[PDB]
Amino acid sequence: MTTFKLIINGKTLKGETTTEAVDAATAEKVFKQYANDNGIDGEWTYDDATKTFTVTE
Repeated sequence: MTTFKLIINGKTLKGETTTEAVDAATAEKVFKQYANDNGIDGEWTYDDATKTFTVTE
């Protein structure tokens, strides 16, 4: 599977998290539910250099 990583540049949390998704098509569905729950609706960006969803709120 593709291990994606979501950064936490939000005003409620901070650090890093990982998961197990076949590709960004499923990684965002899991990372989005995580950020959407806490409240990280910053500006999402997917860095292809190392596959890592980067939001910032």
